[PDB]
Amino acid sequence: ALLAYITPDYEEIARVSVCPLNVLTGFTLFVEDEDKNVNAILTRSELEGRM
Amino acid sequence: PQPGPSARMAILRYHAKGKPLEGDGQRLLLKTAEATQGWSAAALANLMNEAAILTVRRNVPAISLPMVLELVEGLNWGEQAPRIPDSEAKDRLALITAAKAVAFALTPGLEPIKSVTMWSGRRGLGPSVDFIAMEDKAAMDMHPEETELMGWRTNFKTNAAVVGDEPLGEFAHVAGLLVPLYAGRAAEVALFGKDGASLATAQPLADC
Amino acid sequence: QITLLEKLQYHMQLRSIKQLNATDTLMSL
Repeated sequence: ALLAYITPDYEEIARVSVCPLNVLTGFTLFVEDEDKNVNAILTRSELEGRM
Repeated sequence: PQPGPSARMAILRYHAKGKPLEGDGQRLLLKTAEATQGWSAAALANLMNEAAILTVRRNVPAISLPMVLELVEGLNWGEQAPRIPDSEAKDRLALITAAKAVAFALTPGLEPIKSVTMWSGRRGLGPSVDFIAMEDKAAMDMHPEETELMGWRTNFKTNAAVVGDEPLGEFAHVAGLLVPLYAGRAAEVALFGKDGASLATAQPLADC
Repeated sequence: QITLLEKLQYHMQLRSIKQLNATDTLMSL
């Protein structure tokens, strides 16, 4: 979540759950926006930030 | 959908009217609702009916829990099946099952063992090591994924295996499963030799 | 592997037994 927050042009964090209802799982969600990228052009800086 | 646990309780409580239940009927309905998962309402009605059709040839004044579990096993597994006849190979199978059970109990990070049996029902099955189920994990309130929690838990004890302050990793936790699977072959090799190795202990080696 | 659907179903079955005796919005993820 910290690297997704400080990485530029990344998706906004929706919810960070660590064992939410005593279920052994953990996830960091992101909002699924329909604007911006979609599929137009994938910059190498964007791909490196995602990686 | 199929009746759940509470629906099972309601259906068995309704269909138990007019029948004599031995002792506290609430405990009997609790056990026969825990032990009839997946059953339909007509199946529960039949199981309740068939119990009262019994206690006539056997001349029992009331319906009891062992007989209820007998019909519960019967209506979904068929014949009660006979036990394995006594022989030297039967003693070897008992030794193999005992070694497998001992290594299962000595494996850190495993669920508690319910019962180890030599006699089972059905046709193609023999001795077995049955672990605790939901109806057992309920009473001793425990996480459903307690087996997954057994890696990082410290200073606990399950069966005959203790875990101290150092937790077991995922690698050591899953690699500890190889010893119960190898113990069946190891018992025969240690007690009899290479020629004592049999086909009884060959299936776990292929999953190791 | 055992999926989150199976894990939540397992949790639900345990809870249902705890309702039988002694008498959740994660599927999307």
